Amino acid sequence: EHVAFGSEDIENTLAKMDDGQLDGLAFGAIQLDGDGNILQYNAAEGDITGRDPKQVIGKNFFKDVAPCTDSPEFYGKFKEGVASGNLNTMFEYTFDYQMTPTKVKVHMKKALSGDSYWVFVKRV
Ligand SMILES: *C(=O)/C=C/c1ccc(O)cc1
Repeated sequence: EHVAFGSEDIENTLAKMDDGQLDGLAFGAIQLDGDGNILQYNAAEGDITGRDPKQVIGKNFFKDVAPCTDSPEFYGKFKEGVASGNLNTMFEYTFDYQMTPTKVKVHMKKALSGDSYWVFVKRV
């Protein structure tokens, strides 16, 4: 898929893309509901983190999968965005739960329709 990390209209491009198409992206992509449950999780993300995508779909990202993100610096930003109904933030972070610590750039953006939220990830 021909989409760049951080693209201004990424929510339109990805809107309603199915799991197979998401697996074509150059960067990790996770779709979360407003509670942080995982709705979609692509192959590039699994390559970065070791998680098996179909296994983490339905789990809570903050509670279960990624406790290192349960902090004001990641989850706090996410929940503020869910509560506001608007989110577009980009920041670096280190992923380190049961994995070699890995520095990444994270872009969280509210999905176009409904109430879903993207978490995009690339190595830095
Ligand atoms: C910290 O616990 C981060 C873990 C993590 C981040 C992103 C993922 O897709 C999976 C686990």
